[PDB]
Amino acid sequence: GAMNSSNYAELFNNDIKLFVDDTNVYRVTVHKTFEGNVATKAINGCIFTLNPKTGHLFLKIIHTSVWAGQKRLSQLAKWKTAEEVSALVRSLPKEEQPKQIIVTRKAMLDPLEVHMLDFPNIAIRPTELRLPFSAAMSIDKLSDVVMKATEPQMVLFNIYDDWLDRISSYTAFSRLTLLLRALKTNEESAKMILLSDPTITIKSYHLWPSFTDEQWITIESQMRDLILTEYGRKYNV
Amino acid sequence: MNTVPFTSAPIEVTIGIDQYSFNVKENQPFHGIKDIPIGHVHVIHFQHADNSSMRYGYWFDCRMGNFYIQYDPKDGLYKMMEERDGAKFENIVHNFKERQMMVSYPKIDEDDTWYNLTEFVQMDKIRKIVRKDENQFSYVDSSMTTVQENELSDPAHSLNYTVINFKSREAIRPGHEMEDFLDKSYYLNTVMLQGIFKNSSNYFGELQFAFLNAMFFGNYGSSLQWHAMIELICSSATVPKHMLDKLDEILYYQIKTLPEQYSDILLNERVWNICLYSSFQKNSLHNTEKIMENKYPELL
Repeated sequence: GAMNSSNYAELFNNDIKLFVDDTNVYRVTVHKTFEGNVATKAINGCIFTLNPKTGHLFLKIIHTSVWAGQKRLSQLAKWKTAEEVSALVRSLPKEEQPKQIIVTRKAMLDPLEVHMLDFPNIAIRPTELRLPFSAAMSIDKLSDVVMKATEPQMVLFNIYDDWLDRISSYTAFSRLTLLLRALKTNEESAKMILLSDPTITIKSYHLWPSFTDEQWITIESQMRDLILTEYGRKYNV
Repeated sequence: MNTVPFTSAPIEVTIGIDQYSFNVKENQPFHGIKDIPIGHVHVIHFQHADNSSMRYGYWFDCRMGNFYIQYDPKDGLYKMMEERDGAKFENIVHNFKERQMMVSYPKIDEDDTWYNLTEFVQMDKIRKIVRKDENQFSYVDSSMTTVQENELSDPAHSLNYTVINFKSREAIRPGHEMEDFLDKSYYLNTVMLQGIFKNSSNYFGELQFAFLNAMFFGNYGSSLQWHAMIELICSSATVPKHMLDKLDEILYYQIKTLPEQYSDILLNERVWNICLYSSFQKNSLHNTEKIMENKYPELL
């Protein structure tokens, strides 16, 4: 059934599963036309598909061409996401196909379910959790490769960099969501925090800085502090 | 005009015949129902005074034999049975009328209700859904499950309705996933109408049979099937115009005939708002829409 705080640790057992986040699939800018009406301009998007156990990210870039000559785009986005997720599953060897796919938004249950009819033994699941994967386009290197693409493309990353070499999946995922949560609530400050010190750099094959163990602790504390500050500001508490 | 005699009425029961019904008292002298119109299917149904649970009954067609009712004390229910001896049967019927112990199928001549509920129901199709081919009539009751319910246990007692499933390979053509799931015309028109049902009248008959089983026995799987069939049409953008006009009459008389107090379990809120207000066919059920608004505005 639905994923919530109760069944949180299922994510890190040895059953393969993916998250699918579709919040950046269809991205527009809103502007005024010469006659003064409002019009949309789409930009490149991405399907954010993530194995929370291993960090492997399947970033499926969605090129604006896809939308050309189409109606009910926000509705089509959900169906293209499922088409693309389905194709990814089918590209993967049997022993790598997920046993469950968890959608971060309930609108994706019916499109995915339909597209996965050929995989009756893969369970499509909602979640109650409030995950911050929408903030993935606040990670500089992911936004860079989305925005530069000239055609549909799939780009693989590991969203944990090399953390698993020293910490567990649970811890890695908590760190990822804490960093994404911070990015979502106040990007400028979250990015300040990660990058203030110019002597801690990002490996070319990495997304985040090469913090030492001790420095991650300062960072996670600073991210925490940021998030609680912004909460008090939002609600006058 | 046909007759259905009863050997006896040992136990207190409410008898139904189509949309009519009577209370009959323990060992009251009751010997059957007369003046039943030949030319339509019928259903004689029962509810014991002692067990308000379990409504049960027999679907039948008088052109297919001479049928009567006899109470079985081992099994504890009124059973339908067929008399093969013509003379012996006219003999029993003639004598019971003479003694005037029979109620009259009470049809008002203006009333087309029963015809309107059963227009497309044919006895041969009922006997494929309720398979028991040593008998010319068909037994149904409240607790009987459908085949689709058995998938998600005894198949002898199954309602073998036609299985409809919107999230299935049958319904969805590969490569047309989105198109076929928002617009089910493919599923209705090629797979179901041309493929399985062959014509709209069989489709409508099963639809109508399903509704009556839900109404007369609270058969939950039969309600489910009726709503599925309705949903399939309303969610199809391209429907033959004659089907749309017939469905409006069909539904109208079904809503008209439903007990007022049962509207909460018998009517699926989601399907009806979709049919009446969201679907492709929102503007095509004017009679059904008007009766629903004036009789059950709350459900919407």
